[PDB]
Amino acid sequence: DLWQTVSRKLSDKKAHKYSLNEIKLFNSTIHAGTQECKECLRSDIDISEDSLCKICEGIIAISNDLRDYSFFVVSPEGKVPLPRNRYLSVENQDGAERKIKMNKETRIYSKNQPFVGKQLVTNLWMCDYDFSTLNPETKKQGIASYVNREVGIPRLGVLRADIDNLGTTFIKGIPEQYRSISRTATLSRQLSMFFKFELSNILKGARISVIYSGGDDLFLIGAWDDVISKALVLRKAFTRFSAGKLTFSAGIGMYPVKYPISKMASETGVLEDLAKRGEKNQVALWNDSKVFGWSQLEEQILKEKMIPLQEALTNSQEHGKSFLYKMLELLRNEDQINIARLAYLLARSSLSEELTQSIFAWSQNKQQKVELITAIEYLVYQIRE
Amino acid sequence: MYSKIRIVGKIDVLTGLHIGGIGAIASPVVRDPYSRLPIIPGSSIKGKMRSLLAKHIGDAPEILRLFGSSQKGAIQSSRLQISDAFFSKASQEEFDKKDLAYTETKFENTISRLTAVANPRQIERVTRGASFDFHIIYNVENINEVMADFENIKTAIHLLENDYLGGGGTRGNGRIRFVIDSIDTVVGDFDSSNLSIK
Amino acid sequence: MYSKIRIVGKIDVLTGLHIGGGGASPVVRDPYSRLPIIPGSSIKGKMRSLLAKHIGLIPGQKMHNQDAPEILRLFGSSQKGAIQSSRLQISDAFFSKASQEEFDKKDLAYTETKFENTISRLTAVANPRQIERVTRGASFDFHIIYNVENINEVMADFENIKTAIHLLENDYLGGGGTRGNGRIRFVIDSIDTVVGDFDSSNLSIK
Amino acid sequence: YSKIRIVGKIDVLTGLHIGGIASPVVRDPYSRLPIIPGSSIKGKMRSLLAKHNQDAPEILRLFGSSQKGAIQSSRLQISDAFFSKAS
Amino acid sequence: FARKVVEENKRVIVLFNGLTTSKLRNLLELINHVYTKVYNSDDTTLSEDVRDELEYLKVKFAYESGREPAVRTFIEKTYVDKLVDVVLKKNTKKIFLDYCKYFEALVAYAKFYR
Amino acid sequence: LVVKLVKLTFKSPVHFGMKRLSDSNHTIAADTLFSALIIEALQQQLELSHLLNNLVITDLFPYNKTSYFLPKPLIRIEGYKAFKKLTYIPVENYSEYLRGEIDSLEASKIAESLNLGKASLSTKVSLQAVDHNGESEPYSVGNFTFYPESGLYFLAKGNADTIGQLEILMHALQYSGIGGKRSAGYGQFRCTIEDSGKFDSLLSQTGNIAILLSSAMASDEELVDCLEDARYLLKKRTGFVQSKTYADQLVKKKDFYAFSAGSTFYQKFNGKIFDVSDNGRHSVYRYAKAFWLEGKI
RNA sequence: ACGAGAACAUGCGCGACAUUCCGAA
Ligand SMILES: [Mn+2]
Ligand SMILES: [Mn+2]
Repeated sequence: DLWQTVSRKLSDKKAHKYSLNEIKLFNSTIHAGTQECKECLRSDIDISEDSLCKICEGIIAISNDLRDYSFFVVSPEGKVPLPRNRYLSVENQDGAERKIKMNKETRIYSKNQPFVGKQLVTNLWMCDYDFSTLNPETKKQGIASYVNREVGIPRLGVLRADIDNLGTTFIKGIPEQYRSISRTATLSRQLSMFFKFELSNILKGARISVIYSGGDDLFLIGAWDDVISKALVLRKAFTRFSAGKLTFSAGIGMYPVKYPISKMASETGVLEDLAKRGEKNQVALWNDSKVFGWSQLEEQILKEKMIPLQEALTNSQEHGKSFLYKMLELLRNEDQINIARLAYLLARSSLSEELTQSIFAWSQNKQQKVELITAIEYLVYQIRE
Repeated sequence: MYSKIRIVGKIDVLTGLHIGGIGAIASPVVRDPYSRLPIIPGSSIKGKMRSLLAKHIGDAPEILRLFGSSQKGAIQSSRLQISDAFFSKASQEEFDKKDLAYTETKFENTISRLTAVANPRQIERVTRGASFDFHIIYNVENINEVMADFENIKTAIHLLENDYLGGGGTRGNGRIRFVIDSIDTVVGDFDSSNLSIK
Repeated sequence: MYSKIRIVGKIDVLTGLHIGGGGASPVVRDPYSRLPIIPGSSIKGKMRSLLAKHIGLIPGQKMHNQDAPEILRLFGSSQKGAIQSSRLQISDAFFSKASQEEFDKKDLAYTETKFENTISRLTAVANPRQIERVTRGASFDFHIIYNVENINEVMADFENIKTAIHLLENDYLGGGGTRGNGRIRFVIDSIDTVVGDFDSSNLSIK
Repeated sequence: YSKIRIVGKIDVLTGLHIGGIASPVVRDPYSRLPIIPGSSIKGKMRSLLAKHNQDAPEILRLFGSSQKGAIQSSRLQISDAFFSKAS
Repeated sequence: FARKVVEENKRVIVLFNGLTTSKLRNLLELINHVYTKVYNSDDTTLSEDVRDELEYLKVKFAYESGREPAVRTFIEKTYVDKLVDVVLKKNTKKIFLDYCKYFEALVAYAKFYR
Repeated sequence: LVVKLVKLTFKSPVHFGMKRLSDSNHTIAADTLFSALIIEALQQQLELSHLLNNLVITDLFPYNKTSYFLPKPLIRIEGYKAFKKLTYIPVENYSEYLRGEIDSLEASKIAESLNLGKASLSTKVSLQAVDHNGESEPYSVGNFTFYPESGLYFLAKGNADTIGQLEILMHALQYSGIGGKRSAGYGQFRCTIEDSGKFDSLLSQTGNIAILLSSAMASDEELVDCLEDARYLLKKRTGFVQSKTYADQLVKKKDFYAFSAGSTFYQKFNGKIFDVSDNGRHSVYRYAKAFWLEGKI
């Protein structure tokens, strides 16, 4: 009840966010901007050349430094503004040490660092995984380098995970006899340390950039297949970490490069909302029609259906991409005739006989044909010259 | 006072129309998100008519006042509001009989100059029998420029009938033919009995 | 003033015409009427390929955009910056109604399954094969549009179209071709500048 | 690039059969007359020339090659020999 | 029903006592030639020319039955001979197209089970 | 005053942008519709006095078959994420929601029972540079396609002549289209103006709390007495001026912060047609009058 | 005076290269 009342007071504070003077000064604007930043689209703040607001110009300057360095020093002089008339900059160990020596009341944060000698650094657990920074050639184009593929569709994938009923887990999950400030604080720390620190190890070797992990949610942009594969790896590891008792749902999107960033996050947020409907332990893959379970996508869609198709078509001289498209057309309609045409297509498809019977069986039963369609679509994207 | 003229009719497909963008399709056409029916975007009709009218005239004031402008000093509201041409109900019923799909996959290739090998391609096209209900609104900002503008609309539509809509219509696709069901002034006192297209 | 020279006529298939397509090897058919069709890409590709060879091929041509300037002007170019519109637009040639009624008499099927085979040099055994062909009595309503971007270059271009049509008349349009298929003969019903004031009366491609 | 067109008449001396009665001879559907497919001619001359896909380089350029990495267009385009109107 | 008859007469692969697509190519070439005739005409009822030609299809069905025993067993078990009767009885395009879909589904499942 | 319900059924997808062309919103605030009416009135050579002085419209709200959706009241709920994600509550369930009687399951069901359309993102090209030795610019336009029985509605308060003028303006606005790409095929609609029966019952009730229905904003005098114990949501109403007369080049309006629809106030305030122009050739009007729907909490 | 207003998902591209309905009577 104490935590519910604190959040209840917080929600009341959020409703009446502003006061009389703050609201009036919001509507007391003297000069229209007549010029806006490309990213922040803010006209009230002073915009310099390159058509960038002062905040976002600092944000871009923080980039190309976040990848290289691991010390975030809050100091009187820096790139992006911070409260108490301070600014935030990302510097190396020598640069941060300079800054703290120059002027006192300067804080320095170290990212994912093991404990070191006596210093005024504060350890911040932050997920900074970025596959592009590993290769200097791909470091120039951070996330757009995952679009570059020898084979496969160039589209990026956006993963938005979110733990189901985490608030209900803290309030109702812990029984009365085991609820305390210390027991709850441990649960907050284990969940925090999984997202902030363990996510980097889970997505190791994958073309994935971690925009955020932070406590309960997740945002990753990378190769479309790497995002899907590491979504299943992360789901399995999350089940091990939580030992059951906690499921998370995720939306996965397929968006090209130059797709709007706001639309990439919004449409995947919509997908996660779809996966949040029902028993909440679901993944919404690509379209809103493919809201599968985590076991269903990992096992039924991919291993049970997509892998047999990929192996069979690789064995032939050409990797399909013409039987697969014709299969999709015959699977999109509900006609009795299209089933017969699918039977003829499989017979002439020149693959193994027991696989054609399996594909025909899959198309027969609803909730099993949609798995077959997603298996075909995943395979089609896997092979796009 | 201000008048608006509603030109409504049919865009009969004369050859498979592909305006690029349900599942995975090789070069799919643009479709209505809800009904999943192939559509002809109004921006595609507007752009192709503007492109053909720009070539015919020669940006020119005639094109700018007809398709809109945003240049400094001369901001002209677009008189032509060409709505999305949606797949007609008549062609849906007509295609339901014959169980004919609304769109067809056209298979081609590209025989290389260096190696003489054929690299196949697929572009989805709207089938020939398709018909799209087009709905154009012409805003009569000038009662003196309406006759000259409707002459330009007829010229741009005549060029569009001899050309292709979106897609690789130089290789056959996109050919269309307009039919005008009616030209009625929905708003204002302006009369369009004399006005006509084609 | 934009002008466009429309060339409309017939493509008489002197031999069986087999342009492959989707579903032993079915010819490409117009889905609306299920009649065999000649895609405009087949015509444009064959005319461009024959004309580019006739003009001359730049050695080591890795792309179609490295054709002769006469070819790029007529059939379109895609080089970055130097994008060239295509003066000639070739449409799909549908199975003409005149030939369709002619095939309705004698109850022809619009197509024939030609039975070929391959005799292996080693085993000396025949491997049969069936390929569909549009019957030699057929004819397709072909429709072409020529954009006029330079009046001065129209005569040169219509000479190039004359060469391209002449080359295509001797060669095939699709299929085996060197094995007999694909022979066609162009019939020019009329030439008329439907839009534009250009004088196409003194114009001919065959 | 030049094209040289060989038009002629092939007069058949014996009973000619190309069967595509155990095997009716192939016929052009439009006229229902017998026809010598151009592939029958081209295959026969190519086989006899080879005797007299892996063939001699002279034959490969004459009748076409489809070898991987080196494709040669057929310098010979034998067309269907239709029934003579005069005959 | 098309999947049932192919299942029942599928033997170990010997289908319809030895029926292949080469045995049926004479019949189906006529059937899809008739299909294009009905497809083109926009009539709710079968044309008189189509009806007489469909009668010739019935004759060719018996001719192929006498020639190839495998095709004969294929026709009787299917009742495709009887289906060509009812389409002429109803004399409608819609019934005929359902018959062509039935024959197409027949050879489709026949190839699927081979 | 008389309250007429205007139902907008949309023929084509509509592009309602928040800050970007890629955005695809399903609704427009009252400031967006009112600016559409002022643009329509000036085109049709009508007088602006009725719109500016007597018309009180509300936000365009979702509506589907056998249901009319009202904005979620920003009341304290005495499973809380169900109401957090909830946006629109049907009118038949609106009286219940204020009193309570709505579980987290019921609110989640209500949100999923909104069959208002489906958003998408069409990608287009700009071949203007292609002719001038350049490259095509692929730009995205986010559009919303309403379901066959769905659309947007809004109620209008005014005199007989104010409503009669709005009947003329809505008829002319059917063909101008509301939205952001209306000259490129996005925004066509047909609207029917009918006297509201159920809504007159909802507006007739008088509870202790007042609920906004339009994006409103109190003047300085009214903000003194209305903000006490208020639960609201300040929305940054921004954009560019859409006019050939305002300036030679398109310029942004002054930022205006207005309360979102559904904000609950214990003191009613009459808004104002605020001016968000900056030394332009004409005054740009941003509608912020308040359409109040009282309720019992 | 509708985060508006202008903007063609567009340009290049052969379903093509080799293939005896043939051996036996
Ligand atoms: Mn959570
Ligand atoms: Mn969360």
